[PDB]
Amino acid sequence: PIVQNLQGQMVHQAISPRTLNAWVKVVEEKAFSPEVIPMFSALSEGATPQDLNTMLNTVGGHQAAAQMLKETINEEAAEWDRLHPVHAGPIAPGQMREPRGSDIAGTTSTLQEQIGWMTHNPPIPVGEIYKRWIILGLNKIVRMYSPTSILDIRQGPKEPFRDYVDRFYKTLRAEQASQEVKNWMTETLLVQNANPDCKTILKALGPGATLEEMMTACQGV
Amino acid sequence: PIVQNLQGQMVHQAISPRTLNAWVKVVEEKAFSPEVIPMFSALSEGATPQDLNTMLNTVGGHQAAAQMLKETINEEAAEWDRLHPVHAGPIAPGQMREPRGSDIAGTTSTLQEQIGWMTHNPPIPVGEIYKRWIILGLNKIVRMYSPTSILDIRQGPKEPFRDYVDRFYKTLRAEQASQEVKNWMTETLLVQNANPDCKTILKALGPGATLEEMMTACQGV
Repeated sequence: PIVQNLQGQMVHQAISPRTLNAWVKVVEEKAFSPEVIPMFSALSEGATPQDLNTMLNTVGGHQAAAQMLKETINEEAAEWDRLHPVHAGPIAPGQMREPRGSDIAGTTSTLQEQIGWMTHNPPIPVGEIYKRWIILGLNKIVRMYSPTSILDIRQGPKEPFRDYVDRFYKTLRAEQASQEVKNWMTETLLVQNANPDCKTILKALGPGATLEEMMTACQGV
Repeated sequence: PIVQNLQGQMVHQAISPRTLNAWVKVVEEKAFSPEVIPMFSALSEGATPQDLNTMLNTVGGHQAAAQMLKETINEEAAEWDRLHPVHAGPIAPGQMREPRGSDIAGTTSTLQEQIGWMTHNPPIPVGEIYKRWIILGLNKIVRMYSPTSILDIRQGPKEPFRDYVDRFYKTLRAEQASQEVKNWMTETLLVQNANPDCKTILKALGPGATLEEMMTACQGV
């Protein structure tokens, strides 16, 4: 991340060892469950591309996931280069140059360049964009590692309704379908795959019932 | 009660023997069920404190209930004396004096005093206040004699829903909880303690369903 020294200057600060160890635990203990994605977003808060690559080195041990991440990052960098062509001409002395795809990801750039790019009025977030590419890669990995399809999430005969809803929504978050498809799933498949008692109650509740009403009517069933 | 003679004067009339016998039957045959309270209110309609004490003599055989009634009446009389201090000074010749706690209950007062106190423009009801104290005592007795808690009123596997509702509301009337607590009971516990089929139907009906809708949806179940 970026901090301020006693002179009021922006200086890069390395990720603390225990934050890196928390990220390592997340990678090595959660088997790329969907919750890995928010946690990363919390653990890389306000990070620099060098810090993001340091965090990615933990994923580098997982060869398949690391390869998927590298493919996603390369594709995003190519798209960024395509959408941000290198302008030919004079550059203002007070304005910094435009980083390339290999520079925003920190493969070739230096620390001072990223510090200057991130701290500006208005700021151009390179760390945030690299983080978004990382999150895209992580979402792909979570989809790859999902053990069950949403069509296979069925409420158990004695399973409480809240646990079934939690499993259903966790699987839905893992699968990352289209928004309309997700809405159709939450409206139809959740009722369809419930156990007979909750299914009867939800059918009696009618279409268009909110999730709160559904969980209320099935609370102790 | 109070009637009018041929001269247009208010004269006390004794309670008829069959009204007293009806009250005796209520006391001795209904085991201080909640319905004893409305019936008393019907049987003592427009009564004088002497008449109310005559009716209480039937309860005097039931030692515990009579003691509870006497405690309630004494407490109410003490509160009445506290809230109605005896004024020191002149009294208007045309205005009658203020009865005390032992006088409104008819322990020390006479018949003519109560007749004059009750018949006035505007009237000051002493019989009605004594009746309200009696009803407080009777409510305490009904609470004491209640055989079942409201938490123990559960619909039978083959019991019709209307009978379960009647038992539930009778027990609720016996227990005399706070108004908010009673509302919570009628909204939640009635559904909670129903049998599985009616419970499923009521859960499908949703929260905030009126009692009429609940009894309609469970009519033949």
